[PDB]
Amino acid sequence: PQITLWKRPLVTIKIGGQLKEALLDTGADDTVIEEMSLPGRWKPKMIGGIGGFIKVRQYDQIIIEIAGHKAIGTVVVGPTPVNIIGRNLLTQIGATLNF
Amino acid sequence: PQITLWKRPLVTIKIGGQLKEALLDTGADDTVIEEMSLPGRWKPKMIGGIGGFIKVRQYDQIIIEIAGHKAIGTVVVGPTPVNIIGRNLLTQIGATLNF
Ligand SMILES: COc1ccc(S(=O)(=O)N(C[C@H]2CCC(=O)N2)C[C@@H](O)[C@H](Cc2ccccc2)NC(=O)O[C@@H]2C[C@@H]3CCO[C@@H]3C2)cc1
Ligand SMILES: [Cl-]
Ligand SMILES: [Cl-]
Ligand SMILES: [Cl-]
Ligand code: NA
Ligand code: NA
Repeated sequence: PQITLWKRPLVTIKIGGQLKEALLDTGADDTVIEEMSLPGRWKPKMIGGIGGFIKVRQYDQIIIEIAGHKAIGTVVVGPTPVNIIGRNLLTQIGATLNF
Repeated sequence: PQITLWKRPLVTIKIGGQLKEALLDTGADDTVIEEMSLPGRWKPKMIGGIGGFIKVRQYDQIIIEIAGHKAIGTVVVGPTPVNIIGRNLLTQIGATLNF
């Protein structure tokens, strides 16, 4: 699709068999997901957003569908206003910005 | 242009007579610029994201040249770690996300 930006670019994602809403976020390096159960081991990461740094749990090689497009990659779990799909997965689904 | 997302989508902007680097950010409702003076009236606001909230000054009817494209709208100014072009101005330059 071609997504205009008059409204927030919210899509449905599927992770762990569950559908969730997420924001397509070109200003995010990383994909940040609200607290949920994911398989496997995690490693620590600090991410710096608009209000400061926070600790998140980094899970690698997680299967995730984004607006019907398949991705497998890193997700970080921690406190976020909304699930955000960042560039690490936007590149997997072939997203570009165009003007 | 078509901008891929392998790297942060940074562009040069001109605001208040000043050149700056800013992120084209589909996950940002508002355009957020680091501390600078702008003409006219303002009013305070809080904006929030990962790590919490910051206090900003909201200025309305500000013109910004974004990668050569002029756009007018509200700009908020405060202690952001990065300059952000949000959806309120991305729409005006006809930016879309495509995949
Ligand atoms: C009301 O207007 C706004 C409100 C908040 C923001 S935000 O900068 O907090 N943010 C909002 C996103 C995240 C939460 C949400 O609902 N939408 C814009 C983001 O693009 C932000 C933009 C951003 C803010 C501060 C630093 C760098 C980028 N990036 C971000 O938080 O990315 C996180 C932090 C990590 C650094 C970059 O990637 C990592 C993942 C911008 C305008
Ligand atoms: Cl990844
Ligand atoms: Cl506006
Ligand atoms: Cl349009
Ligand atoms: Na867990
Ligand atoms: Na004004």
